[PDB]
Amino acid sequence: SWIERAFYKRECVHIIPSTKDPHRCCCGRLIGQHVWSISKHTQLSPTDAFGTIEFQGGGHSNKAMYVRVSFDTKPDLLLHLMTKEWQLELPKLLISVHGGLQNFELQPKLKQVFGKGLIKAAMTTGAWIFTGGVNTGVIRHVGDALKDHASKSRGKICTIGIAPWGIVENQEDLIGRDVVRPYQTMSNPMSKLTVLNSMHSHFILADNGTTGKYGAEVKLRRQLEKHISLQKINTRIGQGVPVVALIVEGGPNVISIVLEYLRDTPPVPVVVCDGSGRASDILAFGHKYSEEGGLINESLRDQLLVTIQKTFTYTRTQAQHLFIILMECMKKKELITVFRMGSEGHQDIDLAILTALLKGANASAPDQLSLALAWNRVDIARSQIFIYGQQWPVGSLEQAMLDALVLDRVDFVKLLIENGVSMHRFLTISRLEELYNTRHGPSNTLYHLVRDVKKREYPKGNLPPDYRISLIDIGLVIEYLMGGAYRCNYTRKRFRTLYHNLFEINHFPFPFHELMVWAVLMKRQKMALFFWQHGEEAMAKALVACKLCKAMAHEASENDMVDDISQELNHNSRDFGQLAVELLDQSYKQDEQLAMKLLTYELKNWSNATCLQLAVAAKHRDFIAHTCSQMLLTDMWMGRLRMRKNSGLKVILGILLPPSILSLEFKNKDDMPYMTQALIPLGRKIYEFYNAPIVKFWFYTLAYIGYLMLFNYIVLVKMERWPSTQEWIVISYIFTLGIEKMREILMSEPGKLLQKVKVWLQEYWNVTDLIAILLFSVGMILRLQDQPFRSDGRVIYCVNIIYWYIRLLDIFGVNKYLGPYVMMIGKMMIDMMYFVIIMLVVLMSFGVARQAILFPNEEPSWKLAKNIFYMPYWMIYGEVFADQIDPPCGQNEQLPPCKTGAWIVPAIMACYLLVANILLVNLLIAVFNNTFFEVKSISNQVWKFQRYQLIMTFHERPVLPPPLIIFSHMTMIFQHLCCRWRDYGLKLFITDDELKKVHDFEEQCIEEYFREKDDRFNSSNDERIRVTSERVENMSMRLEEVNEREHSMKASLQTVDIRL
Amino acid sequence: NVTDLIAILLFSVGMILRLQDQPFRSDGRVIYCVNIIYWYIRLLDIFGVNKYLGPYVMMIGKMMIDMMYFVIIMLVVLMSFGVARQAILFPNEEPS
Amino acid sequence: ITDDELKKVHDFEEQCIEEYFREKDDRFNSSNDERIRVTSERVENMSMRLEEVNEREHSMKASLQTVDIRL
Ligand SMILES: CC(C)CCC[C@@H](C)[C@H]1CC[C@H]2[C@@H]3CC=C4C[C@@H](OC(=O)CCC(=O)O)CC[C@]4(C)[C@H]3CC[C@]12C
Ligand SMILES: CC(C)CCC[C@@H](C)[C@H]1CC[C@H]2[C@@H]3CC=C4C[C@@H](OC(=O)CCC(=O)O)CC[C@]4(C)[C@H]3CC[C@]12C
Ligand SMILES: CC(C)CCC[C@@H](C)[C@H]1CC[C@H]2[C@@H]3CC=C4C[C@@H](OC(=O)CCC(=O)O)CC[C@]4(C)[C@H]3CC[C@]12C
Ligand SMILES: CC(C)CCC[C@@H](C)[C@H]1CC[C@H]2[C@@H]3CC=C4C[C@@H](OC(=O)CCC(=O)O)CC[C@]4(C)[C@H]3CC[C@]12C
Ligand SMILES: CC(C)CCC[C@@H](C)[C@H]1CC[C@H]2[C@@H]3CC=C4C[C@@H](OC(=O)CCC(=O)O)CC[C@]4(C)[C@H]3CC[C@]12C
Ligand SMILES: CC(C)CCC[C@@H](C)[C@H]1CC[C@H]2[C@@H]3CC=C4C[C@@H](OC(=O)CCC(=O)O)CC[C@]4(C)[C@H]3CC[C@]12C
Ligand SMILES: CC(C)CCC[C@@H](C)[C@H]1CC[C@H]2[C@@H]3CC=C4C[C@@H](OC(=O)CCC(=O)O)CC[C@]4(C)[C@H]3CC[C@]12C
Ligand SMILES: CC(C)CCC[C@@H](C)[C@H]1CC[C@H]2[C@@H]3CC=C4C[C@@H](OC(=O)CCC(=O)O)CC[C@]4(C)[C@H]3CC[C@]12C
Ligand SMILES: CC(C)CCC[C@@H](C)[C@H]1CC[C@H]2[C@@H]3CC=C4C[C@@H](OC(=O)CCC(=O)O)CC[C@]4(C)[C@H]3CC[C@]12C
Repeated sequence: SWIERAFYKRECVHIIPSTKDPHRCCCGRLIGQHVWSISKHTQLSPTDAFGTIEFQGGGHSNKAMYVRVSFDTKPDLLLHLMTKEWQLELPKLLISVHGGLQNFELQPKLKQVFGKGLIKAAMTTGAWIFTGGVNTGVIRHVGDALKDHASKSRGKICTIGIAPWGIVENQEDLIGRDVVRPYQTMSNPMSKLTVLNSMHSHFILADNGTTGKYGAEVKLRRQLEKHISLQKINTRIGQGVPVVALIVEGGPNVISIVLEYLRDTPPVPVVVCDGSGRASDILAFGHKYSEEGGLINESLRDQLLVTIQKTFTYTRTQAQHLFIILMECMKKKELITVFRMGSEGHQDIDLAILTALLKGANASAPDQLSLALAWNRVDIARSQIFIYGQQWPVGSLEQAMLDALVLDRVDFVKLLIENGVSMHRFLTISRLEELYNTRHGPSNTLYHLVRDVKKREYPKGNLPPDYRISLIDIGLVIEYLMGGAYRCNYTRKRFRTLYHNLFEINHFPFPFHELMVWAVLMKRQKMALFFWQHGEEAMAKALVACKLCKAMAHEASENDMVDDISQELNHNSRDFGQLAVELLDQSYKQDEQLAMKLLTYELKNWSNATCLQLAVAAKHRDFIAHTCSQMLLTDMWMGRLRMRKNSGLKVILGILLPPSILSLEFKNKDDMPYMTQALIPLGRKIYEFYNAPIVKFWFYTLAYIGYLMLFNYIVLVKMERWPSTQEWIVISYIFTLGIEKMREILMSEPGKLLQKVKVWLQEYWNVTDLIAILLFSVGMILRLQDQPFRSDGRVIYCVNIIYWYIRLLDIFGVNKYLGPYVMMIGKMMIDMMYFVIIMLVVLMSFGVARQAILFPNEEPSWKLAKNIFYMPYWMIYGEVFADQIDPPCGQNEQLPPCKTGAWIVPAIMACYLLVANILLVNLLIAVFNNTFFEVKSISNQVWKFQRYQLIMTFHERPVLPPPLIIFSHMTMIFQHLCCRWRDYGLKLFITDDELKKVHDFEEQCIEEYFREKDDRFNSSNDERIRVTSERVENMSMRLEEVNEREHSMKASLQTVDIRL
Repeated sequence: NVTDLIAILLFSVGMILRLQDQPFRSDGRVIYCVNIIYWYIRLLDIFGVNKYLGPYVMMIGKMMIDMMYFVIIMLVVLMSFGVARQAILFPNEEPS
Repeated sequence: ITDDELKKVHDFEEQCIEEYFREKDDRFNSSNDERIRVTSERVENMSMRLEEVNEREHSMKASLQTVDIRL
């Protein structure tokens, strides 16, 4: 409704002057067909012709919006229509295509080159194409180019055409108000009126009142182009949008339009094409034969006059006037870029167009760089802005670096860095908070994270819209997303002190770390992959990025956001994990010991952590299952012991015989010092042996086996009123194990006790241990009383011995073959459960039927439910109860009489036994068999992942086994009281030179991986085939041109031989 | 649906036999036991809704044909051994 | 649905149809077999055209030799 109330229209209410034809008025319409003010006396009214046009026919179906406007309307209102009602963003480039209104045909290769150029130019910059609207001549060529574009590309080219309203065929067909109107692409050759072009996007059909006459649109199009060019571009460096003027063929008027474009403030560059003919060819012949602009000698002046008089069929004075207008154009010869087919005329439309825009702007190179940044054309920037000898202002390159960063232009970062711009000198604290607070580029979820951590920190709520996200808030986001005891460098007291005292000290020592974190947080994947290559600590950066992407994917799924976001962040997490795995593979291929040093050393920039800890916290199964991590974990397992030959027996012999300890080959003092917080050799050997995790595990295993044997003795032998010595040892083991599990609860990661309890009950073995310890205390309390509670305590003791015998599988989980077997059993338990369900259905059907037939007169008693399940369950395991299948009855051998329907019981027994024993057992065999391989590979990888958890658990465990652990517990309470009265991991703590060689080894591995990946991509079959096919294409077109030039040279040689 | 119709007709026959006196009441009880076999089997319709139990049930239905062919070959071998054992160990038998 | 929702549903269907069709065309044109066939055929036309170019080059060399002999 706004279009009718804002735009106006004019209709022909005149005195009907006949002039030549009595029906034809001044407006050209029929004399009875009626219903500027000079001789038309036109009246103004709201519009009645606007909406959408459905182009019926002409191949592809395409919808184009349209509106009928007055020719005298102000262009700001029209612009506002395009920006608001048609939802068109402000273009980064305006193209004005002018040419002859008569239809013409060009060369096929010229038409193909011009069409491909116009399509690519309007695609890559997102331009607006301004045509004549109707389907005549150059606009017909533009429509054919857009037809080829619709036939082979994803683009929607905004190709707004402006035509007069009076000349378009079927004017009554386009009458409506926000109504879709079908249109016919057929044009009657008898009618002088022409149809609109089918492949246009918008129409600004302008009515001056007259019909069948031009000139109603040129002024309006010119003021709209000017008004667009006064609008500032989004770079906000101080320039408007650039305007180019493409000229194909043309008539006598297009020289005047070229003059009007050149003699304008600001000037507009003009690109012409050669080979079409008419005004373009005379412009080209003027441009090549021009010398110093307007300095044209007499002979080519007369040649230009005779070509104007011959091609344009003009008189002598008309040709002289056109030559005067030509010279007035040629005064500004620098603005005209002439494209020539073949030769060295840029071999392309678009290089000519874009460099014409570049030197028509004629500004400083920062303005040119901001233009190329807005157009997303790194190729033209590299080829012409960054040419040799280009002067650059101080500080402009860093401003363009910032602008390329905030707009997500990765290749522009690459070009600016290659040019020389360095992150160390560019990155400041202020620039990075500006980067975190940008609004350009793709969408992101970071405002939700900062809102959640602000709600959690100060329980406010929703942030203000004009909120500047500080780096402290970003640090809190890293703390929450990483989880655990991670402490980001922003939240430390040093950076908060620097932030309070300031809002090379403000420069970042590792700027690529901050750029990596910024890129992953604001969901810019290509930027993060670019920043991963550059800088040190690549594997740490990859694992941190993997954890960040996984945890933001989880948080986005938790806040009920778009699921496509969560899928993309999971894909980014899997990509960063795959990078980390390939880096580990490269480091393992180069040097094993440097790879372990890379995996183990403390990362001061990542909360004092370890690459192994970061991989475990990211739950990266493939990282720990890699051979290098497995051998590092094996080295961590043996502690300070070389050994590594017939393991198990030597450490058992050392535990049982203490003088066997000193006959062992111990490791060096500084061979691989994995530490948590950074007679004498005999004592050092004793202390180094007894703190090894393998030694602690075997001591724990021997104590558990001895306790299990004592429990077996106290349940098999009878017990007296008071417990024996063996039962006291078993009770002591249970109590000290419970105290040890309580100490594991208290020495955990969270602060609030319910969170520690929840994170400790997240393991199934811990909750079953707690249930067993409570069951033992209940049974012991019942046993210490008199009868009949002592037998109940004995029964609870038997249930507990079932549990501890099952818990031997925890000890069995350490072996390389038994552990995967155990979790494989755990995987097959689900298929067992489904089998148990179907067995349950069939079993109770047979049980209910058998019991209800064979026992008709029964009272309500719970023995019926027992008889339901009793014999049919044992029928599965080879006991069919053959004496009770069909006993002889109703005869004398006096037997009791036959129950009615007792013969049914063997028949349904036969059906039940067949179904159960032959169907469901064999089906469960099939389910166990066909899911074995996936389950087996998964259990192997999961066991190799949980080796780390086992090693850390046994390293953090006390030296003494549980039955003697009360002495070590008293040692820690005494030490804790002494520390009160007066960092969980195994890092290496290298020096600075070792850090230097580790970093250089990491850079060598990064370059090796990257351009080995490039070598594999370049030597693959698909890439070779594609490359060969494309070079065959260029070869065939060039050889066709060579054949044409060879024919021309043969004709010239024949003429020269005929002459001489 | 056809098994449901057969079961409902069987229940009405058994209930009609049960509402009389002896010996038809025991026959109605026997028909009730055959029907409880059927409804216990028809729990698999409710089980067909779960994402894992449903495919399991129709998978069982697919393997029933291979069971039938096994039952045929077992039937041939089983009656060969049964006829041979009974006809050797019991030479003097009346038609029964 | 209403009529406007029918309109956006129909336009979404047309977008999906064009996406499927000329993505299928892109997959057909970037496949290895089609590339190999295209390269072989353009090598055929290239070889016959280069044989014609060699014949015309021999004729042009003979004409240039005759013109040099004349002058
Ligand atoms: C390190 C692992 C692999 C083995 C450690 C366990 C054994 C050294 C323990 C566990 C069970 C113990 C037995 C449990 C019960 C008894 C009965 C006990 O006899 C009595 O209690 C009645 C007579 C008396 O009081 O001496 C004599 C010791 C003995 C054989 C114990 C001997 C030592 C055993 C074999
Ligand atoms: C640390 C635990 C988990 C296993 C370690 C094994 C041994 C240190 C234990 C297990 C069985 C124990 C034996 C179990 C029973 C007895 C009988 C016991 O006889 C008496 O006490 C008789 C006199 C009395 O009735 O008081 C003397 C200790 C002895 C040999 C124990 C000595 C220590 C043994 C060998
Ligand atoms: C004396 C009678 C009552 C026999 C006892 C039978 C059950 C109480 C036991 C026998 C085998 C046990 C299972 C053997 C192996 C495993 C894998 C293990 O689980 C894991 O290692 C976790 C990983 C995973 O589940 O895959 C411990 C649970 C489970 C299912 C056990 C659960 C308890 C089970 C079913
Ligand atoms: C479908 C399959 C995989 C599982 C279904 C079978 C079980 C649920 C059944 C089969 C045997 C049943 C047991 C058979 C006998 C008894 C003894 C009964 O105790 C008595 O009768 C008291 C002592 C007596 O009177 O002799 C209590 C139920 C119980 C444990 C039954 C509990 C249910 C059991 C374990
Ligand atoms: C108490 C005694 C007599 C045991 C009863 C034995 C049979 C009457 C039952 C036991 C298992 C049943 C089968 C379990 C599973 C299926 C699949 C289900 O069929 C479908 O879901 C249709 C699709 C398909 O057939 O694959 C119902 C029929 C069938 C063959 C059942 C037919 C009846 C069976 C053979
Ligand atoms: C789909 C499947 C899982 C259904 C399984 C149903 C049966 C196994 C249950 C359901 C109702 C139960 C009955 C509910 C009530 C009683 C009465 C009860 O009587 C007494 O305890 C005596 C009363 C007294 O003297 O206090 C004996 C068990 C019994 C027959 C139960 C036996 C087992 C039944 C038949
Ligand atoms: C669902 C699957 C995965 C697990 C199987 C669960 C049930 C089939 C079991 C678990 C608990 C069992 C019940 C536990 C205790 C009893 C009491 C028991 O009573 C007696 O034996 C009374 C003594 C007598 O008179 O003999 C009869 C069986 C019954 C109902 C059991 C029937 C079978 C039940 C329901
Ligand atoms: C090849 C396999 C898969 C199937 C072949 C086996 C069945 C067809 C057989 C095996 C057991 C047979 C049953 C064994 C015993 C009897 C009891 C019989 O009734 C009596 O003898 C009346 C009571 C009495 O005299 O004790 C009726 C036949 C029947 C149901 C038989 C019917 C045929 C059955 C089910
Ligand atoms: C290829 C396979 C499937 C062939 C299987 C053949 C046998 C299982 C059948 C076929 C003929 C049957 C016999 C046909 C006739 C009789 C007489 C019949 O006698 C009576 O009923 C008594 C007569 C009266 O007093 O009324 C007892 C069963 C019997 C032996 C049948 C027993 C079972 C037989 C041997």
